[PDB]
Amino acid sequence: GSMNAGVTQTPKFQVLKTGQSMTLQCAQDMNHNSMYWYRQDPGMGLRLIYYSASEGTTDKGEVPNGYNVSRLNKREFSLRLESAAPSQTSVYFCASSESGGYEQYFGPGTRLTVTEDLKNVFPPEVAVFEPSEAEISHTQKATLVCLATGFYPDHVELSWWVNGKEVHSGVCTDPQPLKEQPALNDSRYALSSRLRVSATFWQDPRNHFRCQVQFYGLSENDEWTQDRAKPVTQIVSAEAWGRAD
Amino acid sequence: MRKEVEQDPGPFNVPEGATVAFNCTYSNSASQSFFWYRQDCRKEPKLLMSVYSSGNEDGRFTAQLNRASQYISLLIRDSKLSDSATYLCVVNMLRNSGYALNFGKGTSLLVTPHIQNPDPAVYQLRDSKSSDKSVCLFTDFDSQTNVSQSKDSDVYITDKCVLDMRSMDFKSNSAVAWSNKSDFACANAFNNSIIPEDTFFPSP
Amino acid sequence: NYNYLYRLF
Amino acid sequence: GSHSMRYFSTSVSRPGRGEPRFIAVGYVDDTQFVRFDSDAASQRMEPRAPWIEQEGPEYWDEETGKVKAHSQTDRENLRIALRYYNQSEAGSHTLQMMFGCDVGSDGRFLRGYHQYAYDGKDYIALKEDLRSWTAADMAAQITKRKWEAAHVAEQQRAYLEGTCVDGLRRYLENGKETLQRTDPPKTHMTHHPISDHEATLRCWALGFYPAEITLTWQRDGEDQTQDTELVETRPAGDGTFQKWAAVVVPSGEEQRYTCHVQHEGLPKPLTLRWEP
Amino acid sequence: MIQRTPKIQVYSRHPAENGKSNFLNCYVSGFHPSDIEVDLLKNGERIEKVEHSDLSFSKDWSFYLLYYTEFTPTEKDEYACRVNHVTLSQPKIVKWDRDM
Repeated sequence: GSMNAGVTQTPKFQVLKTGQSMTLQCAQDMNHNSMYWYRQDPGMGLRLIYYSASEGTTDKGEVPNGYNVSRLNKREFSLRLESAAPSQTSVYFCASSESGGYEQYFGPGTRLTVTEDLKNVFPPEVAVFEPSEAEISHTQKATLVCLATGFYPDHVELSWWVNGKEVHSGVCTDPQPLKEQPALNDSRYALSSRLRVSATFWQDPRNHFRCQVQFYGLSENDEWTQDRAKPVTQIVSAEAWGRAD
Repeated sequence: MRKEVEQDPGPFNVPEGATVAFNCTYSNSASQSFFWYRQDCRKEPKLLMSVYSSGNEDGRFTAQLNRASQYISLLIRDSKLSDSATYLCVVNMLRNSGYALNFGKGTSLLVTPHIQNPDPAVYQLRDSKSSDKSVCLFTDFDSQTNVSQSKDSDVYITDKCVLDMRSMDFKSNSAVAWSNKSDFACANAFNNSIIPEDTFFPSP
Repeated sequence: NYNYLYRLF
Repeated sequence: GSHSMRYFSTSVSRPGRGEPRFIAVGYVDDTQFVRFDSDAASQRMEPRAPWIEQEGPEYWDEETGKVKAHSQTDRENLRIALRYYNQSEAGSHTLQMMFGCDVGSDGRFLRGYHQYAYDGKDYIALKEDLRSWTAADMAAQITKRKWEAAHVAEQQRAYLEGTCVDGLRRYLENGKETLQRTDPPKTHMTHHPISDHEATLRCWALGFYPAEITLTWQRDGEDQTQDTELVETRPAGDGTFQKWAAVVVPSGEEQRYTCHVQHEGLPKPLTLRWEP
Repeated sequence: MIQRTPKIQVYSRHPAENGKSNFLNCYVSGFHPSDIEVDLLKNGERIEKVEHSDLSFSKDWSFYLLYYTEFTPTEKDEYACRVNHVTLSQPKIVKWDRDM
């Protein structure tokens, strides 16, 4: 079906010191006139920041404070945070439509997080937990569990790799990460996934498994003063071979 | 919260193959266009279909607009696990100067498969040589059974999860529980949720 | 009461 | 008596010296009440009849919003038009738009309207049934197919059978004093002697509302059209109308001529003669 | 763009009496496009403050306008209304015949 690749946002993930400025970008190849910058926060849904009905003009939406846009051209519409604030941590969606009031086509969206200090960023720790003996014997099936934990922000994608190719059948990953301290803001997050396979398959020691977790942290242009290793964007993974009876 | 588009939210658990009907109520009488949008968790909104007065059929999907009573309906026949997602009611109408699109908070659907041969069990998985965590797995349980968050902060229990071993055409519910906290045992965990009295509890 | 006109040729 | 409401837009491209000039005006029957001018200092829908001032700020805001938005919509169609017709960008062009509804004596929806005209020629139009369209040329055939697949007719049908009539009704009642009134024509007749055995008898009809009036010039119990000089009805500017039809008449035959004035505000059709 | 030539009628709001206040009306109709210059002359001199109606049209799509001004007609005074249009080679002047 329609890949709606017409609208393109960049970046997909960002993290910021409350002080820092930042600009999200958006582009529509569909030759629409009107482009929009939305902001989806849980329990309030989509709220419009700014929009641009024509190639030349822009106007404020429901919440344009801390934000400024510029419709540089027919195709491009930039959202700019002059001085980030914890408050501005949301998911940001951009979208275009033929003209105002027409069905809107949306970009993939961009996950942005603002923190009093970058020292609060941590990459995930991925560990794999091998099937239960109890399980393989009762059900003739082995469930592997993968635990990505202590990561901040919650910017992660988690894949399962069986013998060098990514799998999707037998997998089920949490739809959403967990606040380890739901009370505290700046709480680190935790993800959990499970791959399941026929016991026969898992007992075969030629079969190799990896839980891969992409993380979106800092870039070497950013500054790190903490003794800990700089929490840059990276793929943490855990590994496991088959083991027979 | 003040909203020109109101949509009863809250998960709507419905069995697979079952019919689901959703409704949305718009205030502003001067609404001109009407739409349904499907948004998958952690993803972007996609136009599902525009809703017209004359009626709009599209196979499984059917949707009407009642200008008179100011409500729109979406109805999904033979619901499928695949169409588990949040449905957003969207109406355009004159904001300031310029016709604009108002989005509902959205109602979230959860289609669930009926487990032919359930086998409620709570297994304890082998430790990662370098992780101090007891990790608990509750699987193969009746789709009706629903897990509840832990009383202890130190115990982390992840919600239910439907996986499909398409290879052998088998589907299984599963929920995972991990703590490092002493006094945490697999039999212990999930006692905070109402689990089948049948649940199998071995000592590996 | 003016019309809610927004469509393009 | 059947009443009607019409709004009339007028977009004019002035290339290389600003966005087109957009001038929309609304009438109930033959009385105008609002207007909007893309260039005037208000940048708001301004009242014109005494009675529409009655409307609250909500009305003015929403009305201003609708018409401003229309102004954009047509400013863009003015561009779309050029492409569809392979015309130059340096030429000045005119996109007039009209929409409205009729109400019966009862106040029931009688008939709706919606039609566009590029450079003073039927472009597209909504049919009597408010369900299909009538496109002028191969150009509008494009816009037609666009609007068919968007169910635009339905959208408009909803406005016409709804908001449009609701407003027409409210207005007729709000300004009942003015709009349902029927000013009768204050008719006289004067002598204009010309050359020999000839004169001009000008049948006057002054300060009447509405503008629907018919003048007949009958001599000797016989209707005469050949020597009749009837000007198209004209405004007074005070909210009334005017019309005159003269006849060239032979010297002494003045008392043999009668003028027949029919109007809604009269009990019965009037008859006039030369009164020396 | 296919053009159309304006019709002119000059007259007063009420039948004219020398010394009695009145309003001077020039009414252009059936013309296209919208752009039109229109002045009111007190014996070939442009009148300072003259108002105009809101640009509106007929089923013909032909535009119409009323230009008007508060005045007091006199026996000697001869008023006219000067119209310039694209369609016109040079302005068309139309004097107020107080019997027309």
